[PDB]
Amino acid sequence: RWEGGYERTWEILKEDESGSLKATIEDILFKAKRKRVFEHHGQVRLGMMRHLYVVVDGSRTMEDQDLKPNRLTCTLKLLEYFVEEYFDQNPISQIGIIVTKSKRAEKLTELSGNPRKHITSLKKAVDMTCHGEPSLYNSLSIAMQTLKHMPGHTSREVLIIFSSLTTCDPSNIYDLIKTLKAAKIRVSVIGLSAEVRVCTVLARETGGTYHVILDESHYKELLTHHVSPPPASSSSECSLIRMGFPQHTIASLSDQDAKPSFSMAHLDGNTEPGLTLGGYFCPQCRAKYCELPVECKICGLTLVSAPHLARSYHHLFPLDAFQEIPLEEYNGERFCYGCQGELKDQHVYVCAVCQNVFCVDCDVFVHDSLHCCPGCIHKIPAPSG
Amino acid sequence: KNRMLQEDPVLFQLYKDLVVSQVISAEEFWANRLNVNATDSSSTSNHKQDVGISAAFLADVRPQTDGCNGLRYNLTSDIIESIFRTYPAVKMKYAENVPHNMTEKEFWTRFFQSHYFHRDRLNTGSKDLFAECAKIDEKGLKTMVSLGVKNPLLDLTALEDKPLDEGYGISSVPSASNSKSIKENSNAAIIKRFNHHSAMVLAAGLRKQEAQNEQTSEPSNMDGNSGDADCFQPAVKRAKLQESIEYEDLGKNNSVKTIALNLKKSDRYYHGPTPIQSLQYATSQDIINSFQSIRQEMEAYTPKLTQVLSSSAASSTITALSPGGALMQGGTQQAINQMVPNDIQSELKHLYVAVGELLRHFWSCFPVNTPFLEEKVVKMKSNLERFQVTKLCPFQEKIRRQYLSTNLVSHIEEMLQTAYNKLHTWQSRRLMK
Amino acid sequence: DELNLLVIVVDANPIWWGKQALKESQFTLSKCIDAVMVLGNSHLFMNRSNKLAVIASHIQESRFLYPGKNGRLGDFFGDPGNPPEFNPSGSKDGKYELLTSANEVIVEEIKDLMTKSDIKGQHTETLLAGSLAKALCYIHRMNKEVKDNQEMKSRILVIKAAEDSALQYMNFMNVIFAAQKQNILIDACVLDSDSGLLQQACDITGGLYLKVPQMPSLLQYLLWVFLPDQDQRSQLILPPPVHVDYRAACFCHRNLIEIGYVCSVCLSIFCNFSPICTTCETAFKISLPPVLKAK
Ligand SMILES: [Zn+2]
Ligand SMILES: [Zn+2]
Ligand SMILES: [Zn+2]
Ligand SMILES: [Zn+2]
Repeated sequence: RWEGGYERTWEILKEDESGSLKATIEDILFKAKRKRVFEHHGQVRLGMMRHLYVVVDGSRTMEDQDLKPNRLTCTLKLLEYFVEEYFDQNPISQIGIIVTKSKRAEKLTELSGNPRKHITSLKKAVDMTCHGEPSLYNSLSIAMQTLKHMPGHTSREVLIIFSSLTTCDPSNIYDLIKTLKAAKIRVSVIGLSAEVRVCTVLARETGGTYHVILDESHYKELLTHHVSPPPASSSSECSLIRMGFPQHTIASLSDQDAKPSFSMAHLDGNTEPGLTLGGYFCPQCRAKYCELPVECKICGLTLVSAPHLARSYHHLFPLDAFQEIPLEEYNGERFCYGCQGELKDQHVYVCAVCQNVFCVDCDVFVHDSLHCCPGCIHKIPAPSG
Repeated sequence: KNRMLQEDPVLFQLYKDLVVSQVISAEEFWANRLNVNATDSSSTSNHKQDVGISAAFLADVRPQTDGCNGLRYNLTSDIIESIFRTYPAVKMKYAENVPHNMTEKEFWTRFFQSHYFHRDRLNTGSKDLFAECAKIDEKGLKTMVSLGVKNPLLDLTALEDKPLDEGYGISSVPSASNSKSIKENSNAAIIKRFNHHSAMVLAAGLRKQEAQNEQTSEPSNMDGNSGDADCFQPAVKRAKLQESIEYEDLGKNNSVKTIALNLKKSDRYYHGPTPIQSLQYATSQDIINSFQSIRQEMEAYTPKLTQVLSSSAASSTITALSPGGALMQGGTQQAINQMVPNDIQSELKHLYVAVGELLRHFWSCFPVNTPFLEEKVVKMKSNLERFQVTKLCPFQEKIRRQYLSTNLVSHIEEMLQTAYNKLHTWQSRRLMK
Repeated sequence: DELNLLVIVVDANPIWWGKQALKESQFTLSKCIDAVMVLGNSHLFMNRSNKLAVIASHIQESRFLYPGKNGRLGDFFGDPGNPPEFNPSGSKDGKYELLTSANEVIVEEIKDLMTKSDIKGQHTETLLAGSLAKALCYIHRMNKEVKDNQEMKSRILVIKAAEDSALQYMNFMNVIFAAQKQNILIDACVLDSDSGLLQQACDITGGLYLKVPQMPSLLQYLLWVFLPDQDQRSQLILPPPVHVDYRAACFCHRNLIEIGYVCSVCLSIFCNFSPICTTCETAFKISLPPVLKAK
């Protein structure tokens, strides 16, 4: 019965085209198993200066293995990567690390952009018991009251790491729809290997996007989907003003070494508990402390540092696309317009405008690292006007 | 407010010098410092295992109700308190039998020993809660009547009074319904006990925010698996329009920044007779001239031997190899000049920045004459003297020496100035009476 | 281990190199590149593993001077690794025939560059920016050539000789920030004018910016400084320390400002002299942009 039936599952799998060329097409189906969803982007409108809120379910669902030795191990490790790749892409923003554990919510790291503080917090978050049940109501309470004091010229989005369990919290979180719909705060959850309808209704009543974790690769995808600053609901803001351009200071300008250290509890700046020698300078406090391209606590305006953060999204929107042809128009001497090679896996990648020939390793290098076709350069800037 | 300033010694160390150096008052301490964390920092003691507890603890109240004869009194909620935080009239019943069981510890066992098993009829207090819960379900009966839709108690009743039947459908039990009379009595109470535990959500759903709509059936219920509602609708040309005008502005004004414009056109103007092309002719001639000159590389054999131009090339190397006379030992008084200002004046200065940021803030809206409050226009006046006086003796304590003082006071006078800037700018918009 | 690749970006402005001949200089373009050629060979003289990348900036294009793009290397593609079984150019080598393996291919292709004096594309000047990535894709493939116990130490040289062109400021900035991802050093020697923008690119890299002392005196600093490894410079205690760099103006009128403000969600920070959006025809939400005009 089953001793045969356990091995009727092997009968077909093991066997293939016999005689010659065996265990060959089994490898071909594995390549045919590949090539999942690429981009499907092309959007406009919103996404600028997010104010994210990490919300972590700490529950007994973590004790199931399912991808890793812990579901936090699946979670927490790639959050650091998600932190770094965020600060890579979006430095104009800041993130609220808030942890739910034992039916409450602990705002673990404040809404800020200092990566080491966030990452070591995750390195502190390693040895978490995740005792108790999830409570989103305490999480939204922090999320309200913090972002309540943020301007309406702020992007208001929440990223919830939920372990798909029972949403164990009172006090009419169904009525928190109209609370937060009016409060123009977006809330995005993704479910860990299952679905919560109420939370699924929550996000579809939000405009925040809900998903379910499939796999570790798939876990990365939706992170990567939420790296990009999304086009949230209309009528948020237009502008955001008193973007402080700073100065770097060399502390060697006119008076050479007239100050042994530029942090002595009286100097304009010197914000954090450490010694400094003068590296930076804000306009409004005239605040000189450790360099930070974010904001301050006395002038209270945004320490904008343009080549970093006014450059990041500044080309992250205006992209175009390529096309693929299997044909052989042999442009070059059977070459690439970029790296100049050939393999011909029938993916001859042609630009939409300048129409230049590329490979996967030239398409990926654009579509992950270069983000534009340089074949448009020499082709845009010469007749540009 | 006082437990806040005692349990936190760092903020107390901040709160000390406003009394020690007499910077501000306590009335001024709780007027412009906290003001936001009254919801944020006070969000700990109110929630505490999600208050307005309805569906969080109720999952765990029955399994964690007993460890042992005395496994109780953990912390605050430990294992007894949120039981009280759901039943109200039953909480009045608890209060009624604490002297009946004398010791409260005795009550913790007795009041819950017999109610846990099957049935509690030994004391008036146990019987009080027992009878009340039947009335509670009788009270819970009346509320379910008021909804009365999607409830086939209505739909079943239409088919049984009509033939005068479904009393036999009740009275048709097999399997030895003759001589036990034990669990027939028991299980219906446990049915009743967990329906109490089921309506314990209902007994705590009112605690949430009173949670009432009671369902007038909303007669549409349009099965919409189709239709393509497609809730979000972006892309009605919003950043398409920005791209058409900002790159147009990045076209007509391509980098009008510091070096980005002024050196740019100045050397384009230096190209001169470039539409005349007479320079471009000589260019294209010099393109044609040294065309051949590179490739021969006999001219470019010896484009190296100029040791005349090695010495000067060695020179600014050696010149930049030794800068000198710039106070190598720049510190070594900094340790004394750290511990003396970073004993008070790190926190003292922070007393200002908790306030002076708001001092920038009220003036950050004041000429609109909207945020013009008496609470704020004299808060302009209040801390003005409360800070710019209390720094003067920390200023005057360090002018004990002269060059030990005059280096650091080049950097503190901003605090005097950003004060006086604000004060100076205050009358740039002259306020009326 | 490692392979130690070099990248070299040379400015070849024949407008300016013609202008280099207009003064009848004691340092011409012929005198220029030959130093740069042996500079590329100097890289090769440290190790057989060393690999080079050379691309000038023609007015219409930037063809890979090195490795090549013609039938002398379209079928040859270098001797070590994946051999073409090609005898004559695959025969003679060892510190001197490798250079004439590459000497030819530059002077033949700058011949192909200096035969195109027929510019009518409205002074299409120095096209550094698109020319940069032409390396960066190729070394990405060269990263994928072998990596197995093979750290690719790439190192980017940029050579400036003329003014920058009018290219797209975003497409200026981004690739450096992409090079910031790429973890490869970029070093810069300029000759004629200073580039505040491209020295900011140096600051992004933490590379090296250089104003030349003199154009015929560009053989000893070029020897010492523009010389590889990040080992020779993190150990060789000699760094041009200067990097004075103030920046941060805005785009509506013209300024040099310490306070910016964005005009719409589009990241358009303009000068304060700005009633209505010149970033779009979408009007500004009337609560905030007159507060830029209020205090
Ligand atoms: Zn300020
Ligand atoms: Zn390619
Ligand atoms: Zn292109
Ligand atoms: Zn704008």
